[PDB]
Amino acid sequence: YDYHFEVNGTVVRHKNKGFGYMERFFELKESCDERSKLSKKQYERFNALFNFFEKNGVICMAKDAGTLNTSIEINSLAYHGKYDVMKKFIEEQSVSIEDDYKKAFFLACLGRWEESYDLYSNIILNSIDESNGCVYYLSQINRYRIYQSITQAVTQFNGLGLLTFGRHYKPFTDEFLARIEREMTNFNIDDLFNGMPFEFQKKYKILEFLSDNQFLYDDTVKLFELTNKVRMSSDIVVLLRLYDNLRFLYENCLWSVSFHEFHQYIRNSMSLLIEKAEYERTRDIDELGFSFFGKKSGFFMEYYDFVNISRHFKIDDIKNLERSCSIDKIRFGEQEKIEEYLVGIAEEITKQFSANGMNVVFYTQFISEAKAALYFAKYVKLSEEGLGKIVKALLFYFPERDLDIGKRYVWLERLTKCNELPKSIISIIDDFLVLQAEKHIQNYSEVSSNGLYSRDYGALIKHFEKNFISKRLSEITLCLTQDKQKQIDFLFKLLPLLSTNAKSHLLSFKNINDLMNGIRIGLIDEFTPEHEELIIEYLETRKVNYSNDYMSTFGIWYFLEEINNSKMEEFIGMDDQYDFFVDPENFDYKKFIPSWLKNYNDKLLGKIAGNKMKHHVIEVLKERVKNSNDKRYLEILMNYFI
Amino acid sequence: LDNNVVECIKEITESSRNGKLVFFVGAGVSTLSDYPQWWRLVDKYHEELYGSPKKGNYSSDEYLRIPQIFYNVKGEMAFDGILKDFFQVDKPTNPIHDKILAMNPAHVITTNYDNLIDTACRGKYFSVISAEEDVANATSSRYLLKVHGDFRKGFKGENVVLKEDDYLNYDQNYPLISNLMKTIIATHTIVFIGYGLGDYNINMLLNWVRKLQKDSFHKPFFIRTDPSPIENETLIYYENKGLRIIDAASLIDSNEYDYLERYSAVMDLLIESQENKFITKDDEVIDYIYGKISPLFALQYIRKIDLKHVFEYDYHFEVNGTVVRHKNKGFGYMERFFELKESCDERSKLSKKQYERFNALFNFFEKNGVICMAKDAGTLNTSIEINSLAYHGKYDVMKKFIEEQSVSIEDDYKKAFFLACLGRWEESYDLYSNIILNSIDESNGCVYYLSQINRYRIYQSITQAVTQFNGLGLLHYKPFTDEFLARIEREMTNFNIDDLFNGMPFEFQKKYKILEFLSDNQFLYDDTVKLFELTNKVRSEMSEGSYSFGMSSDIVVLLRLYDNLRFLYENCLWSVSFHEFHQYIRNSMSLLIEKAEYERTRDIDELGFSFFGKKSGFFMEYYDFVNISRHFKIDDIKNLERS
Amino acid sequence: ATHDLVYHSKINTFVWDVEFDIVLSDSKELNKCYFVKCFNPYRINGKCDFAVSSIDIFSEGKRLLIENEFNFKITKAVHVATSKDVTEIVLHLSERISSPFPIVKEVVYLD
Repeated sequence: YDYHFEVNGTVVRHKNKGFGYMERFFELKESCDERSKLSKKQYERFNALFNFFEKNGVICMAKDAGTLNTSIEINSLAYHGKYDVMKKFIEEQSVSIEDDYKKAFFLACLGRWEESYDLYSNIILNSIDESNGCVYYLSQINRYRIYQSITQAVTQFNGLGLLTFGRHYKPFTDEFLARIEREMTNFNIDDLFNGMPFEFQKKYKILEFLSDNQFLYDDTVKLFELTNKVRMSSDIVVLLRLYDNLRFLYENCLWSVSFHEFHQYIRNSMSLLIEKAEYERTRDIDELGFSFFGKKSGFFMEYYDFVNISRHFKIDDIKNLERSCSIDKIRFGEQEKIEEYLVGIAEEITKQFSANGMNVVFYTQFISEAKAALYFAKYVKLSEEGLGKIVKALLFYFPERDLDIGKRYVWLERLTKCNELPKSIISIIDDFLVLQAEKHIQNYSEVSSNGLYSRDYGALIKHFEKNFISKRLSEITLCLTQDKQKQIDFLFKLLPLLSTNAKSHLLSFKNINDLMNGIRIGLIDEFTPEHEELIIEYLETRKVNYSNDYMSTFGIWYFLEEINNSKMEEFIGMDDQYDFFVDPENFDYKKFIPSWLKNYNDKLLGKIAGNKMKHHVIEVLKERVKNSNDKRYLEILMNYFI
Repeated sequence: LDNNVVECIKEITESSRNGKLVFFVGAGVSTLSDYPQWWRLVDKYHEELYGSPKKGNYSSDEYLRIPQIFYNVKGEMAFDGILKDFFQVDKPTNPIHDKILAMNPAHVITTNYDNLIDTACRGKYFSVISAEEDVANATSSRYLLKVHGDFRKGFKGENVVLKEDDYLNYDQNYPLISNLMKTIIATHTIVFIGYGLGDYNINMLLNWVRKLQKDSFHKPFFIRTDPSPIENETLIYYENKGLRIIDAASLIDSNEYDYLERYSAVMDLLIESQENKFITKDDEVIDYIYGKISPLFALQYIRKIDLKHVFEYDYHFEVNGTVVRHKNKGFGYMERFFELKESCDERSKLSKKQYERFNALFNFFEKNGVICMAKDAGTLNTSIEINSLAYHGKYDVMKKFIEEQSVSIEDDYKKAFFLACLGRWEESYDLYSNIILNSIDESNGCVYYLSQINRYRIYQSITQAVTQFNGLGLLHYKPFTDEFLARIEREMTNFNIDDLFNGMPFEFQKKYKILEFLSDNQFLYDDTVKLFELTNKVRSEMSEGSYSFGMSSDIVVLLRLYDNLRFLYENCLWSVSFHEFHQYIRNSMSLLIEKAEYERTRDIDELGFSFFGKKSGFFMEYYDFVNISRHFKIDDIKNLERS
Repeated sequence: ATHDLVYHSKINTFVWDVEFDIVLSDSKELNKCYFVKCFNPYRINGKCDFAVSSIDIFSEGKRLLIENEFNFKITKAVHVATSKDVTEIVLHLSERISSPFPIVKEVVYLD
């Protein structure tokens, strides 16, 4: 406690009551005439200390401050996820014990926990001499952590989640589990530091907290400051402390980076930082000026922040970040390095799927990062080649058991929002849907969770490319027969993409139920007079009959100016919805209630917004908002009716 | 099993958990690894000296007389050559070595001259002492005391006690090692292994322990592994001489030529019983619960969460008052205790002292609000009540309470807290010093620790106030005696707060385990992480517009809040002074107010479920109001008014 | 126990832990089945465009093809987790709302 070392790279005297050795040292390093008064051994010791302080980013006192660069960089290969480099470095022969330690950490990071444990045991056995316990000690810690992880995996893997092939293959054998339990039957880590030689305890006092089960309590507690609503900056100090912690944990090859506590700390820090930035921006724009502040948030985030977000965030946390602190108004950083990261992770997932030699633990530890990365890749401008590679990896080589058709449709649609659709990805999507048609050949059925299917893809293509024609589907459907029905069903589900000849050919392959089924998916897009006559007959049958909601769709259809018939005025008398959708001028609005208002889509609400019953709906929305502060009612009022 | 054996096992386990176990490893353990015994060398010397062997004339003294004759006749080089020839082999370690190391002994004293017990430590660091100069360069605080001169320095015969003359001049040759052995034996708890009941070393040690006073030693344990079950008279005589004997025989039984199985059975029994707590009927359950609870009686109130630390993660404790089995494999004392609490009839099956201790435990659990388990939990109602005068804010009350003389040290501690919250920090420091000085007497020491922490806290408070509040708007009062500002400096200079708890009696570190968290910000992290997570969840429900018709999550937050405040105020602690606590309280209350405001308005509640019932509702009382007025700033109040 | 019940705002629906033994029209009796609703207001639909939320019905966890949507024959509701005939409340609540389907297992927010 002699000196306070502020995170920005400065020092200050705090409780030094003796000679100011820090000031003398920094004066000696500042000038050249200060040197040459010291012996050769002192000269080389000062040179080594200067090099160490340069590598550690310590500059000078706060009096001689001004424009501190504070540029961070981490040169640990495992951080950047260059897995091929770790794979090639593992097989290479190791020279010294430090290379063995780094190899053990790399093996642990790759899911080969067996070899990591054996290597740690061998390292502990070999090196016990000298005051280099700084390796030995750390080795023990890593080993213990690995063991903990191993047992946790077991009690999480063989206990639940039988969806994996077999009984999860039992990734670790039972004999090794018994040996693990035998070697660590009563190992206590809290007394590891005390038993080591007293000179080690004197020198390496700073490494004590590693043996504790919790060591991020101080930063997590200090995170409270960002919630201060009152009017260096605390964002700078918090972010720099986070970078310091990440650099220390990753550069020294410590396994404690793979625990839940660190992930929770990372998520809390990032979420609080983004919340503070957005709150400050919104308060400034509300108070200072509508566009004087520029309406752009000052929190720039870069490659390091993106990789941290990808690594340590789950899906729902990113969902919270986007719905509360929307990032579309946040500007990115260097897009090129982000593109390199994305192409690397896509290459990794492609290799993992293709080689078929998957490892369950690495599977679980990596696809979380993968899904986070692809989900967050929406906000980055990406070149055509990177887009093609990412789509190729995601559409085909992403395993079914984690990503289904519906969520893959989410990812792809979310990816191009700002990336557009050059010819390449339309070609690759056409290839994917052609392959899907091939696999439809039967006891086969697509599974989705969000109720979406492959047809959406074609619609999206038709949304972006109206004139595109898929020839391969035409070739498939020319040879198509009627023995197998599911394939032609998929063919009508992809009707617009086909050519006129294919459409005419399939038209030969197909009461009010038939018309309703065709119109639900939209095969008979037009309204032929025969269909209108069937409509009249069904309405007359209902009227002479006089409750599922099937006829209100017909009033909606007439409201869409798609039914050119004058007999809809004579079939009213039961439902207020039909009268409103056919004769709104004479309609009684006492029976009108806004429950159906939350069911129409953009086109219907836009059409009804400009139609002139507008005062009736405006007063209905007024009263509904007054009695209850429903988000949907106020939102629809603002976006459509104002 | 025999009751005395159970008692010995319990004492050995208790000593092992406290790091006060020392193993006296004999020569039979090294024999199990097929190490060449001494009698082989004796016979070889007999052969090389005379020319023929004879087993019949091999008494106890011959084992030392024959090598001495060989050394005195043939010389020294022949002795070293024979020793090198017969002791250069290397042998694998024993499972018994791993079993003894797995008990975590503080020191290991061995009379062997082998390397097996060393090469067995696997990843354990021991400072090996086998000579005279090695006791001065002890690099660590854990001793592997090879009493009889290991062969590390070489295979010469002058480095090990084998012949008779060396045994005669042992005290004159090895004073330091003998003194160290006797000190270790007097301090820690000794467990012998691999020794014959008639061996020379045991007899010498008994002769030495005879000279000691009748009391003032811990009777060493002797684990005997011999084919013949021991006799009653020999056992009683050796117990009278000062040993407690546990015999491997009469427990497992085997043939005459097998030795590994008996050692294995004894060590497996010890290791298995280490984690197990010997609980059979209700009396043991209540005794153990009282033993692990009673030190907490000094504090007025403790929060429910850190209870999970007292029981060593044996039972997850929820804020609402329910408990859930987490890492318990034994009798399940919580289940039986709850059954005893529910059923009045079974309370008559306990002895009077156990009945009184159970009554005290039940009262303590009722004050803490622990209700029952999760399955038996129905409609649980929790009241909020704090008995701190300073919390309510009737300053005349503790003014006229500090006016007069107190009656006990705890009363003085209350006076110190009241003075600290009354602004007279000088008198607060003076009376805290008076307390820590008037406390030379204590059966617990908790008051001493708490007073030291509070004194350091108020010291930092006055230092920060003096240093910062000088140009903040003061312009000068900063009123304190000039000598006082240097007295606090020189006095509270070397006093480090991180190592405070590490320097307290070994039982205090075992009983008041939770209080360590008071020395730092630790006592907030475990709760603030949950607060952040629940904040995120509640805001997600806020954004999606979902309405919950069951029980809301916010109650959990609320409970934690109140508990924290009570634990900080009923114990009269100055830690409520910092701004971290204020920020935490402010965040929790902002969350609660926002959630209540959102739950105030609904759409379908009236039409529909309203007939079934109505649980929704939120209310500010006295407590909420005082907390708002104390732990909030004006701008945040304006912000929440706007929101 | 109505803890499961979660009521939404943008769709005005219920989410329970129950299961339905629906009977289809024309005396077509069905086994246990359940509903799943997915809300998507940004769908770029075609000429047939009225609904924002897609409702799907699955029997035994398998997608059941829908041709005649005439399942106005009530059901016997069983609270899948605790297995209780919540059916009476099921009607109590379905007769009190205008939504065609009052209870779904969960609502998927694609928006």
